[PDB]
Amino acid sequence: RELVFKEDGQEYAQVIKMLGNGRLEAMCFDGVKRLCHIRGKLRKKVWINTSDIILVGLRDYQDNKADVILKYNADEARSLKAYGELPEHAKINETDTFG
RNA sequence: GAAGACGGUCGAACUUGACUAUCUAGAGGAAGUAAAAGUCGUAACAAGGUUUCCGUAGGUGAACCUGCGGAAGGAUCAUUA
Repeated sequence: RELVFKEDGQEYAQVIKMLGNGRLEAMCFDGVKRLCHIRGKLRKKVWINTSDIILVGLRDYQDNKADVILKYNADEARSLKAYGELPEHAKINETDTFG
């Protein structure tokens, strides 16, 4: 509904391996692998898929854990990409809902 | 009557070896437990769709199946001269 951007302690990541036990692996836009955690509103109200644009929170004393906040589906994700936040090597690969 | 010496006894300890109680690393690999969403299939609970279970043996990705002998914790307390 609204375009909210990243802040201090938050960034964007791409889901690489979709696991169980309410956690997943996401590749952050800084160049490090992290074990993210599914938020309490993100278990069943929304469904997180692979290769999607998500909001990932930083951890200030350990640097191998994270947690996920939001999810951008198609148009706000491509509008955020048009603004410029990521290295251009990463590929969207047309992330949206299929038919 | 001192130092010293042979022999005997008690005897700490040393060197060559074995046994030995506990702790700390260890490639390799099989296990158990706690995690809201991974994959395959549906074994069990209603006759769960092949009734379940026990002992033994073989089989197969996985739950699992089959042969032999028992149990009712069975869906039968009973089927007529």
